[PDB]
Amino acid sequence: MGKRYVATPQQSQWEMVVNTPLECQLVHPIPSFGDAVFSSRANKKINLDFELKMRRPMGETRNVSLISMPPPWRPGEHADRITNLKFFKQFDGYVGGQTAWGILSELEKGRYPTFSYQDWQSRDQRIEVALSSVLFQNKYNAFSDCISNLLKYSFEDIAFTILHYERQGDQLTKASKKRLSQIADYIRHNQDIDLVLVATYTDSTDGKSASQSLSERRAESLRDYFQSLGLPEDRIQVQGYGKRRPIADNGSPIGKDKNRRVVISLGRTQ
Amino acid sequence: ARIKDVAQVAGVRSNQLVGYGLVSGLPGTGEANPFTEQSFAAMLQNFGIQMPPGTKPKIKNVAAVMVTAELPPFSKPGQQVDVTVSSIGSAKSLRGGTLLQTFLKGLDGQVYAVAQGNLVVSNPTVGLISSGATVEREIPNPFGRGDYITFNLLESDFTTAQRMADAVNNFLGPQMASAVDATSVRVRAPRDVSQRVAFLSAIENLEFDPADGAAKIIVNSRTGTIVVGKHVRLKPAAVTHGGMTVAITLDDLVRAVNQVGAAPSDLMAILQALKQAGAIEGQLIII
Amino acid sequence: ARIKDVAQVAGVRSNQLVGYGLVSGLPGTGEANPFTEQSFAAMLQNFGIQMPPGTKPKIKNVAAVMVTAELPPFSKPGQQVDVTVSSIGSAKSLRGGTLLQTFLKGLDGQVYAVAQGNLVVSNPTVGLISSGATVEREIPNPFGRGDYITFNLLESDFTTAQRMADAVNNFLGPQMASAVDATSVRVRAPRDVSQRVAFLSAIENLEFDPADGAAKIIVNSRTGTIVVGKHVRLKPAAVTHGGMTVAITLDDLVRAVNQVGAAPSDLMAILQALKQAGAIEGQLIII
Amino acid sequence: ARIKDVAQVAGVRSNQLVGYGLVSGLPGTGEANPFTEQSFAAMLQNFGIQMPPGTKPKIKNVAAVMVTAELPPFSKPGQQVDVTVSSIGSAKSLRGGTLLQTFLKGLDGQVYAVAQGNLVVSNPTVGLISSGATVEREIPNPFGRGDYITFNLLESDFTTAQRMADAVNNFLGPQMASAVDATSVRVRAPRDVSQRVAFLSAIENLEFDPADGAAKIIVNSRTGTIVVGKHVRLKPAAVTHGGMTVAITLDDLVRAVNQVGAAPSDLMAILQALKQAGAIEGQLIII
Repeated sequence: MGKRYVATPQQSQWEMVVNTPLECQLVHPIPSFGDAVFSSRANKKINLDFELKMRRPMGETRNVSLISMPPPWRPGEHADRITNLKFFKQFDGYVGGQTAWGILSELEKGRYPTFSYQDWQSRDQRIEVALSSVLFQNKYNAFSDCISNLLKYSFEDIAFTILHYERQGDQLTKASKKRLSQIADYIRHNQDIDLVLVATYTDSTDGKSASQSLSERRAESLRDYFQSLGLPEDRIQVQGYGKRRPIADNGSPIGKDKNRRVVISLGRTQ
Repeated sequence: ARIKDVAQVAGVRSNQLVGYGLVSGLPGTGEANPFTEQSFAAMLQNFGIQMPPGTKPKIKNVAAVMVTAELPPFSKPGQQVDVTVSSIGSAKSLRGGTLLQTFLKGLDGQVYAVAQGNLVVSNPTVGLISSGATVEREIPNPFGRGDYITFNLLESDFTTAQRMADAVNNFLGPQMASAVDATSVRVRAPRDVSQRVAFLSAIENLEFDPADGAAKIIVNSRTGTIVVGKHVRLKPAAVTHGGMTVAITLDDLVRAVNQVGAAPSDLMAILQALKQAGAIEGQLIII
Repeated sequence: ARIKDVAQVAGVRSNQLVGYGLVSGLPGTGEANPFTEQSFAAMLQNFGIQMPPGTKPKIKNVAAVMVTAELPPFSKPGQQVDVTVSSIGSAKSLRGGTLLQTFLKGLDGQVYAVAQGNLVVSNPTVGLISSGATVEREIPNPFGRGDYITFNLLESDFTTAQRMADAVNNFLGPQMASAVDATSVRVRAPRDVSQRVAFLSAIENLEFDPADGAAKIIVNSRTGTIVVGKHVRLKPAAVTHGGMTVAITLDDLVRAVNQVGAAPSDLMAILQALKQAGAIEGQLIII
Repeated sequence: ARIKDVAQVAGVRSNQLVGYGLVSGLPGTGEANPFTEQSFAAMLQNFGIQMPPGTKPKIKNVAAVMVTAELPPFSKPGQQVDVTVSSIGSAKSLRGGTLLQTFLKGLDGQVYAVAQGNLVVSNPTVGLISSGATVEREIPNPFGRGDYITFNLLESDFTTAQRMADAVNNFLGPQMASAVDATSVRVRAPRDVSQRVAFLSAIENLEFDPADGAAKIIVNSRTGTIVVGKHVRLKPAAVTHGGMTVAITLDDLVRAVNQVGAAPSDLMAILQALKQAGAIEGQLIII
């Protein structure tokens, strides 16, 4: 007959593979076919990716039909046509946007999301791939909890940061300390960040030697802080530019406060 | 506890078969009862030997017995089940006997099995045969009908029924199982019989915690054992038995029993007084 | 104390089934009573063996018994319940016997179970079977009817009834449970049977403190034990028993009993004198 | 466990043959029963010796017996099967006897085997012959019919039925075997009888793990042995038997039995109290 790939109730299992404030990964192994992976990542926007990863790669680009088929143990219920996708050659199947959340929802109701398409490896015959809802509820609760505990900013949002200092003292302002805490959280949870560039520089109020001394003291304090997060010393770079290179009109009270600033630039190895 | 350990599927039942037969090959420990001789004569007529009327067989190695078998659910023709053989006349022992061909009848009067074999007795008048009865007929089953299957709890309880319903819903999905009373839980099942067996295989292995149940005190009035269940509480009181006074589970009451000579079975009468005074938070059951 | 420990749901009742049967396979400890022989002959006729009239079976391994089973609430066909087997003739022992097919009738005269199995006796004339009776019929229940469920207290008390009402109201909300007398508490329940089981599951596990109850003194006139409950107060008096005088719970009175020889059961008569003099603040109950 | 170890092929059955015969060559341990003498006289008439009517043979080396044989499936004419020979008269011993020609009849009244040979007795009234019966007729079989073969589980279970279905599907391919109930599994088979035997040879040797089954406690009420299966759980309770109190598998209960004198068979009555209190998660079966 036809080839249907689904996990029987004795085989169906869901796992939370990545559970960190930077990524969530819920994986359902489809026996004899591959994996179904839901991934959510720390970001400012709602994002979910569903990837149907196949052991044998996609032979050709095919139109795929996504249906919400009821399980066998639900007589009298009809199937809902969800949508039509396109699975591309030598790529994992991808569903994103509202449809991935809809797949999760149809699994929450106890149904089977079924992808139907003509398989190139199977003499161009129609095959079905279903996601089992058996043992889904607890892992969906864990997935929702992890999504709740996701950072509301990505690497793009913090990779470049400019912080400001108070008029009198060596401490950062309140907002600058908050942004530094955000940077520290992202760094402490991300192991792929390799480079930190720190460029402190100050206002023209003090003398040139005094400006350089203040800038270097601030740079060394920030370098020690970045060391405290766990990065090795060979990765952090710190430089104090004193009162040179002003970005704002020195002399205005606001301009001097602008120039009293530090640049922090992160660099990752994805 | 697995669902299959604490519940049974509705419509999947056993049936009881009963029949009359003779046990031969006894070392002179048979009967002389009129019905034994009558049955023996009829059996001999079935083989071509017909004694003249009024002839006394003088048999001593034959005993009349009652044969009982329980037919398991989904029993198919050709299978073998155990039979219990019990003497109904005056035979001293059935040890070493052989059960002759006996037809086992159901509650509707039809024959469903035939029993033979060798008796294994320890009571020397009751023996068992491990494959005595061969099933010859099938009993229809409502298992494959309908859009649901039903689990009947061995120990009826509202909380156990609801917890088993939650166990199925968590495993499969919402609105899948429902408790209809303290005993039954209905689970929606596939229409195909092969898929229903595969479905029931996954469901019957689910684990859940049965409820503790109502607090009870079970007293065996003829053996003397007193089983006090969990959640039984005895209110404090001054109990004077014999000549000594004690103040208040059984441990204190057993010591009060041991104070005087009395007897370990005198505790059964102390509980009844506590029950009358309202000093028991539970049910006192006498079996 | 949980609600399920100290109360029962109204309409969720047990039923009692009774029947007559024969126990076979006894080691020569059967009967010769006329009714036993008559029943044995009828049973043999049911299998095709009919003795001539006036024939004495001379059976010694068969005893006539009375079989009793209690049908738990929500009992479904196919379930098994315990049966108590008691001899009614003159059999010396039922040990090692086998109960033959007996039909258990309800109070309306209809058959609701069939009992067989092996007897387990310790009194050698009373035995029990753990799954003797198989339920064959259902008894309808008013549990799912109406807009409320009712809890019946095992120990009737106005304060316990009101405290259980408060326990439900605190858990769920105002105007949810009400005590209608010293025994019954009415709780509003869902109309759906599945939701009512889920609702009753949460309610029957609620904890509350039952009231102490009226102060009572329970005296077992045949065993001699005296159980003095809480809140019993004895007014001071000069009690002269035998030759010694004592002044006034039981501890002082037991010492007065021990002063003279007398007997530990002479205390039962001292209490009656105190009751007549109005020196007891409670109820003196004799069981 | 191999499939052939835990299952049987549907339609491949045994048949039971029964017959009446005489055993000669006994050292003076024969019978004098009227039917023995009647059969002996008829046998002698079959050889040309006819005694005048009313002549008493005064035989002492001949005993009347009942001969039983089980006909294995696919039994062909010329094969030999075992026979069990049991005395039905009053012979003291069958040791050293010789079974004379006896015809073994099926359930339809036709002769399918003839039994002779030498008896091997240990009970001196029951003996066995290793090749007593020679098969003379064939019984037709439905094995080669249809488009599938069916396996009947010796121990019925939904999980064992489904696991055996998966074992065949993994070995051969998808949609090959299906479980139709808790006992039967249907496997598609070739139409040719020779290919079906070759096919069944590969399938019956498949290995799979039978399920544990429902948790049960088996009590032999007449021997005293108590077999507690896997997955049986006893809920904690305070058990007072005799004069000592114990708290809760059998190991603790056996120690409580050994505390008092009592008897090792008093444990059978402790379990029944635990069953009544709902402290057993399983089935208490009495055999």
